[PDB]
Amino acid sequence: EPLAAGAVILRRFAFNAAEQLIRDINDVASQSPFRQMVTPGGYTMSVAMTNCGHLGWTTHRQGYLYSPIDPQTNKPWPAMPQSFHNLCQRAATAAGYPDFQPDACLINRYAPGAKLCLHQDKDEPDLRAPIVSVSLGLPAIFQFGGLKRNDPLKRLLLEHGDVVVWGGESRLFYHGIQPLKAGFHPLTIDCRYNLTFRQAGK
DNA sequence: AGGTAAACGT
DNA sequence: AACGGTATTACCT
Ligand SMILES: [Fe+3]
Repeated sequence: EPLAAGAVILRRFAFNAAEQLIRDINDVASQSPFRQMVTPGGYTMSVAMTNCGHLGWTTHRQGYLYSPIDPQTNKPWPAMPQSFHNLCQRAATAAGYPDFQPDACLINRYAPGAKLCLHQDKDEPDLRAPIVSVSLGLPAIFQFGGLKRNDPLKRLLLEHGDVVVWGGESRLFYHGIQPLKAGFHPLTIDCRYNLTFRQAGK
């Protein structure tokens, strides 16, 4: 019944911290606005994204990249809010990763219908560090697979405040998000947000 | 030699 | 609509 080797779900872990997290998402986005990024192959992603911390994930003509600069504003990504950093540290510790030091937080916003096709997180050079993923707002179905794309999927509803952590043996597992169902949430109104914490540099 | 990118039909 | 083809290649370093 645990998610996977090295992976855990902490249901409602961030529920108490959620209102402050959402205030800080709005602050981050007031500086580096949400944008829907374009893949190298030229398709616009359905998820809108921004980043905070020292490195932000971005698409480019040439591929994917972690960059210290927001290519839309040409300014550094906003500093990682202390509320984000503290929640991440607490969740990582609860999940068995007490030494995790993230330097990058990708903020995803899902409107109805928005999805993330099954992929691997592998843009980070240090594979030893876990990924911490915080869900806020509307619920979504998270796919969590194996090392091969065709490995059987677990499908888990992620609700407001749920935190998922993966690392170690499951660090490179395929995962994704199924198209978001429309709904109402009193804190986010009509969307889902996700915070994904990584150590993207040295 | 390796790593990268991937988001339509059944 | 869950599953899997496609990158079975074309480019970089
Ligand atoms: Fe991911």
